[PDB]
This record gives sequence, structure tokens and C-alpha cells, in this order.
Amino acid sequence: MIIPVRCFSCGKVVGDKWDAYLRLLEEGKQEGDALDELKLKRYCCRRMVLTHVDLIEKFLRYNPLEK
Amino acid sequence: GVKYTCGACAHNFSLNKSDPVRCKECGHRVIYKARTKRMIQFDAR
Amino acid sequence: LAIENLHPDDRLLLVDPSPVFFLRRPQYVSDG
Amino acid sequence: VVASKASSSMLKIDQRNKKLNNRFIRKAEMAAVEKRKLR
Amino acid sequence: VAFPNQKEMVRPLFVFSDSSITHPEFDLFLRELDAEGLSVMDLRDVDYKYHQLKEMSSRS
Amino acid sequence: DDTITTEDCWTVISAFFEEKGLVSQQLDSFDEFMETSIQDLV
Amino acid sequence: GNKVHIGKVPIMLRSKFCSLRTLDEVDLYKMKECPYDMGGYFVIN
Ligand SMILES: [Zn+2]
Ligand SMILES: [Zn+2]
Repeated sequence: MIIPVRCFSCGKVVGDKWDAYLRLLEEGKQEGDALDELKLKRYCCRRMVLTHVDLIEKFLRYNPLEK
Repeated sequence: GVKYTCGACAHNFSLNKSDPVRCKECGHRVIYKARTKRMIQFDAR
Repeated sequence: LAIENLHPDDRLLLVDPSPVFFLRRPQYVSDG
Repeated sequence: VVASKASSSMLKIDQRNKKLNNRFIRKAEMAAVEKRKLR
Repeated sequence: VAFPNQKEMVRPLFVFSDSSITHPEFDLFLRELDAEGLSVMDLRDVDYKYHQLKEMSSRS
Repeated sequence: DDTITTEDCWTVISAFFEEKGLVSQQLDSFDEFMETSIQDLV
Repeated sequence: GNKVHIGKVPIMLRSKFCSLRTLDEVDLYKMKECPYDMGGYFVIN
């Protein structure tokens, strides 16, 4: 739904690296190189950013219920 | 006495248990109650 | 220019101190 | 629509990745099939 | 609407202010009415207006 | 010409799913029922 | 003798006679419909 704050397995904070990851991918870097540049060594952390699906961008497209 | 919110235009209003269930300005048939004024607390766990 | 435009002999100088068909690059929109 | 910046970036990444996959996977398959043929 | 001293005016609704009428404002309105030679609404008519507004606001 | 690989087969399958969809049979059957079947039943 | 009303036939969603066949992508969100919904079912009661 939205990038988790901590890695499930170990507990490293990965919630502050989603925007940087997208910026790096925008510049043409490969996914492995982008994850390496963010200093994500353990594959337990790498799966958190690699396999995250961002669904909040789909929930936000609905008109807000209040105003 | 109790607030309500329209389901389309999100317009706040109130009803007196005798008005027809309808938004006053767009005539929508579906309305929602507003959130309670009580305190809501969560354990952050 | 890129790695392809490099001379083959100079490419041979790039030695690690090939793609495989079953490692896709991840996507987000898929298709259909 | 006025799409958000993150969605536009994701769309660009998806287009690039689709092109790169369509090239590299096809090249690898062509490389493998000829080797399997000559064996 | 119309000021007593001034003439008739057609105005939109938002021109009026939610703030209450002050003592000098009502005094000036009374002085303008006296200058024109007009009177104030009767207390019976004031009650009739109040009942009309209460009926209209609480109507279903 | 040139040989056909697996990726070309997946391109063709992608075209199939782009046109048809996954529930095309339900919608096609209902459209046939509404367009012509009711009139013939009458 | 003219158009006499004989009944009401339920409409399969996303079919040719559904209101969602048109409306593109943007209006599908304003109607609170998921663009991933595929149709093919009826809505009875
Ligand atoms: Zn970890
Ligand atoms: Zn409304």
C-alpha cells in the first residue's frame, strides 16, 4: 500500500528510500545498482524495496469523501 | 441535530429526523454520518 | 556512445575483478 | 488527469524496462537456440 | 433594500455582515427615519417576524 | 525471413489478451442475447 | 398500439447496454468504480 517503515526481517529503516530509489531508476540505473547505491546489502532489505507495489497512488485517485 | 455528508458533492448539513433523506444542494439519495467528537486513541503497535 | 561502441579489444580489457533469459527487469504497469 | 510525479516516473521506468526486456530476452533466446541446434 | 436617507438599492446577499448591529448604527438608522418621517416596526410586528423566522428555520 | 522465438509467442498472447480480455465470453453471450435473441423469442 | 412496457431485464456490467461501457478512465473514478473491475456479473438487490 505504501513503503514499509522498517524491513520485516532485520529492522533496517527502508521507508525513507522510496523516493531516492524512484529517482535513481528514473536516471536509467539498473535495479541492482540502484539498490546498491542506497546501501542495501542484505537481500532481506533488498526484497522490501524491490517487491513493493505502490497502491496508494490508486487509492488517491478517488474523490475525497469530505471537503 | 446530527451532521451528515453527501455522497457526491461532500456537502455538510443536518437533519431533524423528519426531512427526506436527501442532499439539500445536489439531491443525492445517499448520505453519510460525520465522525464522532469523542477522543480516539491508539496504542501505536 | 556506450559499451557497444567500445573497441572489441578494449571491451576485452573490461574484466570483472551475459544476460540470462529467465531474469526479467521488474515492471509496474504489466500489460493487458 | 494531472498524474502525480511518482506515477509519471514509474511509467517512464516501465517503458524503458519493457524495451530493455524485449531486446535482451530475445537476444539471449536467439543465442541459446543456435547452441542447442548445433549440439 | 434602501437606506432611509438614501434611495432604493438592489444588493446581493453577501454584502450583509454576520456581525451584530451596534448602538451607533441603530441610532443613525433612527435619526435617518426621523429625518424622512418614518417610524419603527411595532413590537407586535417584531414578534410576528420572529415567529415567521422560527417557523421557517425549523420547517421540514 | 527470421526465426520465431518464445518472446514473439508472448507478444502474440499479449495481443490476444489486449483484444479479448478474460471475461469476453460472458459479455459476448449477453450482448448476443440482448441484441437479437429477445426479438426472435418474441 | 405503441411501445407497451413488458418488463425489466437485468443488465450485465461492462456489457454493451451498461452505463460503464463508455466513460473512459477518468470518469470511472468519479463514479467510484474500480478500473480493474472486469464486469461480467449482474447486480440483483
Ligand atoms: Zn533487512
Ligand atoms: Zn450533495
